[PDB]
Amino acid sequence: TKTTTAPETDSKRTQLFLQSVSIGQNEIPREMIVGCTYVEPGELSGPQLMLMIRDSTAYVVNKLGVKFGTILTVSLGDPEGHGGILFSEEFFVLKAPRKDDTVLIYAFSNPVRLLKVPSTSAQYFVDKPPSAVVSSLAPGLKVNADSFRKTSTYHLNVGEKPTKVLQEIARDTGSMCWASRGMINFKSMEKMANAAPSLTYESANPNTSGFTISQFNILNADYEYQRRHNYRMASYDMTKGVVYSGNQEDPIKFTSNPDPTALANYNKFILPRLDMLVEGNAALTPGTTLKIVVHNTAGDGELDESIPDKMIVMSVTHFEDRFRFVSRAQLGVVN
Amino acid sequence: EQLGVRFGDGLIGQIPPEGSTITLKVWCTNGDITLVAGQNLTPVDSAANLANLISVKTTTPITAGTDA
Amino acid sequence: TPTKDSIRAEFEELVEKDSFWSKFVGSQFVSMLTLFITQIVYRCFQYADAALAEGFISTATRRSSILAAAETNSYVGTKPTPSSGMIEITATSEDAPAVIPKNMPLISDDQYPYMTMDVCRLVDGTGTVEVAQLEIQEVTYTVTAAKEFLEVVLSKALTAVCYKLEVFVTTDGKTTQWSSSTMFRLAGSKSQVYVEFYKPSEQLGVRFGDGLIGQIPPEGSTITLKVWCTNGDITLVAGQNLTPVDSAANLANLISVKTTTPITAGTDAETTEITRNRAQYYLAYDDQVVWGGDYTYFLVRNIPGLSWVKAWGEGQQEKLDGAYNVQNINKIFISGWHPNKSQSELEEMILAAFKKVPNELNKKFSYKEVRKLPFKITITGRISASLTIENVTDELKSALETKFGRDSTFFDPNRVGKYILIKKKDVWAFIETLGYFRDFYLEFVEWNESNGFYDFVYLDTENSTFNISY
Amino acid sequence: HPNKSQSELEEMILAAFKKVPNELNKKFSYKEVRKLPFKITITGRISASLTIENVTDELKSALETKFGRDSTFFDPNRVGKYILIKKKDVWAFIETLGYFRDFYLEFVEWNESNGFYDFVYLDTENSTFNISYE
Amino acid sequence: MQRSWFNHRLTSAKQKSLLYKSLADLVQSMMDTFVDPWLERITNRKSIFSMSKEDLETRTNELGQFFTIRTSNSSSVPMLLQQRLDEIHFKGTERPINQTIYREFNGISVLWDPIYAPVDLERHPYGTVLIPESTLETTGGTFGEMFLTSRGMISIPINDLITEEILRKFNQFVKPLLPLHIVFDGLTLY
Amino acid sequence: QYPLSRYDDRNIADPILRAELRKEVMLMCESNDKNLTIYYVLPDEQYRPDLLAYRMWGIAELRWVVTLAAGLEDESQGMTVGKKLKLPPATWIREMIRHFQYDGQVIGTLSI
Repeated sequence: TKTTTAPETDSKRTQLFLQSVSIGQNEIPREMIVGCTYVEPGELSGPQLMLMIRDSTAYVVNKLGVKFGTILTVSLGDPEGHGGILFSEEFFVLKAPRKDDTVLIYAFSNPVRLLKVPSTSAQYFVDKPPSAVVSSLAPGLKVNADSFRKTSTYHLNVGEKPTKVLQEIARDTGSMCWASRGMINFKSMEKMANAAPSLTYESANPNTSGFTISQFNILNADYEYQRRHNYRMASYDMTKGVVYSGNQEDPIKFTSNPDPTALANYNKFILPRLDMLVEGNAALTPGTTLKIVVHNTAGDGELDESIPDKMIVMSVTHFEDRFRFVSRAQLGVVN
Repeated sequence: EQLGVRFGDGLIGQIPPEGSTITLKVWCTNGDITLVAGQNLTPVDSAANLANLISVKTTTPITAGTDA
Repeated sequence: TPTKDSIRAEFEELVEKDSFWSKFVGSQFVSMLTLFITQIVYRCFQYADAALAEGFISTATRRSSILAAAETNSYVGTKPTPSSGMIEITATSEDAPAVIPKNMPLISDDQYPYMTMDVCRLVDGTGTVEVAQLEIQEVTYTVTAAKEFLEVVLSKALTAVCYKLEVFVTTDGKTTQWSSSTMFRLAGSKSQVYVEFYKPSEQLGVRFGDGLIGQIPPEGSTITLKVWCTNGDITLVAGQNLTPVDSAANLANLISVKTTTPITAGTDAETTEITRNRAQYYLAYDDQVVWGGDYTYFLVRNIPGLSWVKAWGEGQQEKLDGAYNVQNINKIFISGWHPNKSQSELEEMILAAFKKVPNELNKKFSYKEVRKLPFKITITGRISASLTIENVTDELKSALETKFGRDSTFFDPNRVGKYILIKKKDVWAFIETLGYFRDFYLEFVEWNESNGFYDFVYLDTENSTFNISY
Repeated sequence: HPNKSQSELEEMILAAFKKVPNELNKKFSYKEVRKLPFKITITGRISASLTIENVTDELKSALETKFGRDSTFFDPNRVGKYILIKKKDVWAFIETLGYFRDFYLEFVEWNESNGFYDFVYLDTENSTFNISYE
Repeated sequence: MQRSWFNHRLTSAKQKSLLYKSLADLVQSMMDTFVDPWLERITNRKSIFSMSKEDLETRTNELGQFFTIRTSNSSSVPMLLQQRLDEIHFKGTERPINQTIYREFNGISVLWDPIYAPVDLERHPYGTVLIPESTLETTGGTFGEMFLTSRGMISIPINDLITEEILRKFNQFVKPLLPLHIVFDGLTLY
Repeated sequence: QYPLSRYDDRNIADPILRAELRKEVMLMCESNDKNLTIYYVLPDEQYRPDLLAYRMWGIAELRWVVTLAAGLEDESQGMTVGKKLKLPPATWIREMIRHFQYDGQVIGTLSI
């Protein structure tokens, strides 16, 4: 049995991003952790974590026994900084080498780790709505969905991860997936283009009422990502013949599912445009829409028109060292 | 090309009172589409009946569309 | 009962009465302050009214308030019961099959659990045995010190799927069961008892007694809680394969196939409104059954799916049928209706249920068969002609059938034990509430007055004739 | 009009129409209303908790407010429409009130009215109510 | 709230300005007029003897769905509620009957009398000779042994005072408290 | 958008479900742990729990804890000058608000 206990009163200290780390009901002293890297991706690759812990006395691996299968209780938040959010999650340890009186811990989120396990036996869902499939595959997450229309058939073979079927569902429905902070998310691509922004990020403006960007990267390679999606889909249906979908002046490519709705959404994605580095905002999660204003720092203060007004967040990386808390994001536009 | 609704003044109308929600309900239709015959129509949203039922086009085609 | 207008008028009067505000400042500074203050005051008044309304149990609008009020008047709702059925095929495939196993765990095609209630036959060609949805799982709690009540609370998920709960206490190598009690009514200083309760959050707990009115669980002892878990309402039609789990050694040896009756007797927990009514009546019920409605309350709680029940004593029967009779003394008469069970089966169930009734002494129970009266109506009306006649007729027929039918819930609007009769005004109101008819008239045919004890008057929709025009 | 005679109403309507320019080759004419009141008789039980006299007084006041000569039933909104009282309305309104466990309405002097110039309304005072304890 | 709370929470400089102090008093007066009574009603529902009359009506309506009560019969409504809720525990005994009769009828003291019937049934039919307890020892009927019947009949003293009204009040109000296996037959007056 | 501070008990939207958090906080404020601080009500803090909250923790949104620990229902009634209060650190209450805000389960709930 597992008992839910109250937090202890001996933890009087407040930190920047990483608040406390515990193994069961025992606490690793926080001053011993010198690194932290938390990554929230924009697809079903799950949140990741990496901790660098200074261990000169041989205590973390020797006496605590940290190896494959150790469950960490990590409290992450920022109740005083730019974004006052606070949450708790559980992580599953994959490996932890020890070098130079230091230990590097590689961890994966437990609810997604359970989704990244190869299947011992095959499961087939015949003529089931997508909601039942999602609930049966991942019965531990809350479902946030708005783009489920029809019913279809899905197959999960032996040795395949359950994440493959979820990604196939996303492709067939035309939505964006990411599992973070106890939820699994399906959000349509057509409705994302018409969403109002929530935050404002400005550059070269010191009288701004929003936040500030310190470094940013402009990507002009839009063909690099559109090259793979420039095809005309075709497939065989036993009662209709050959079914086409897409443009008329592109090369042909064959798939297997002869479903017009699934064929229509086969070529939808998000095109990355910009990478930026800010001063540690913990409210930045994938799916967020921001307003970006960039001024030039020489010549005559001309605005840069090559950066669109509204952008969507795709990937977020938070990083804390022993002195500073930083965030990095990748922004994109719906095709 | 935008369509709007204008509520009245205090004297010649009732101003929508503060703290109220106005709902606009629109019936959307494409202008001039024709589907001939024998084509299949599949339920959506209420999709639980798709496995249960079969719906196909027959008898009169749809040809009464009109544009602006 | 203030409105925005009253607030604004009162504020204007207050401002005009003031010596400084009325004289020194005028007509520009004041106007917007008036609107701001009136809006804020109206919002505050609305919030206070909502809180006051939610204060009491009868007027509550959220489930949590009702649950708290129910916890005050100690009340635990009925728990979901497993669906049951029959498996008649267990023919083996190879040799040396399980001759007579019992309580074998099963999974059926949906990752849902089943188990067999009784031992099977030796299965010469085939063997038949009944299954339910029950699954077993336990949780344990050690005692570090005597806390004088030692309440133990289960998790939300475990309480969601819960059918029974058994308590075992182990001290120095001997384990025993502890019986439940209604509060602490007659036990003290050595009894092994406990009280169940429901938290405002959906959690079920067990509370051990005090030193004087119970025995504290001694230090250095382990308490085990055994939960019988079932999902509420599922049905398996027929022919599906049930594969053993854990005892999976028999899967290659044995073939179990779902046959004959489906698993179809599932039941879910109460809704909010039924809890609201039953928690209110539990105050008068206590645990004694002296009054008339107590028997019906007890029967309805014990038996699921029951529609209505009426109980009458010797005086009512002596006024009704026979002037005087010695046998009538200390006799209780019961009448009821079950949609899915015959009258003989209900007779079998009710008497067996009454075996465990409280306050049972010098009492004899009898059952009287119900009599049915069909009832009928005729309607003449006019539609606005925007809707077709046939659709209106079909919709009205279906609505009348579900509202006033034999299997309708009108006779017991809430599951509290009561008998409610059909009156003429009810039909007149119900048909109007739909709003199909601009003007309509009703005529009643083959209608009889009910005794209130064993007369049953449903409505027959098929025979009734509807005259519709315009 | 609730509080003025028919001839005064004729004068006001004619003057109001006269002020605005008139149509070509059309003349107005006025028809005086005809009053056809109806009455009801109620028999029912009200349980021992309530008092008979209070129930009768509240019933009379509510019925007069709902169906009456000065009632607003005929145009609940001041858009110009004539709405006629029907039998189902009385049953429904009496049912919505929670006094009676059972009642059996009867209509006396009921008439069928054209929507044009016939007035049908309820006279509460003359109506008789029979209320007895359960 | 109190007479000068919202005014007193101003800075010492702002309290000496006329308009600010007047505005604070106006806001406090408005809130006291429209909001405060409902909050005071909310906080005063803990004890039965401290609630206002509307909440007492609400509680009596809650209690009235299962019993037949009229609050004007007894002298005090809190006494009615508290005593009915207390005697719910004494279901089936003589205490609820006796105390309800004393409470709701201005102080009439009553005692319950059971009825006895002859054991000889083939010569005396069951319902032809019924004798109350007070007249049991002083009678000459049934010429034999007796037993207890599930019947009872009330006895009332004349000085402590009409029969018809007492009856009606009993059938409407107090009979619902009786068990369903007990039969009540008329009144006794001495 | 207008968010709420992480120290506000209003983070739980139902006034009845906040009873668990309030009960836990009040039960702690009457215990005798080693991490408790002793604070007397100064003569100028009779009607102002915000001043006490600012002087003790440095956060002004924790005035509901001060109101709760004194045994009052509104802020309009004055506290008794010279009443001894014991107050826990801010991190504990903050995680306690988060606990009932998210987990909500009661401390000691047995799970499988």
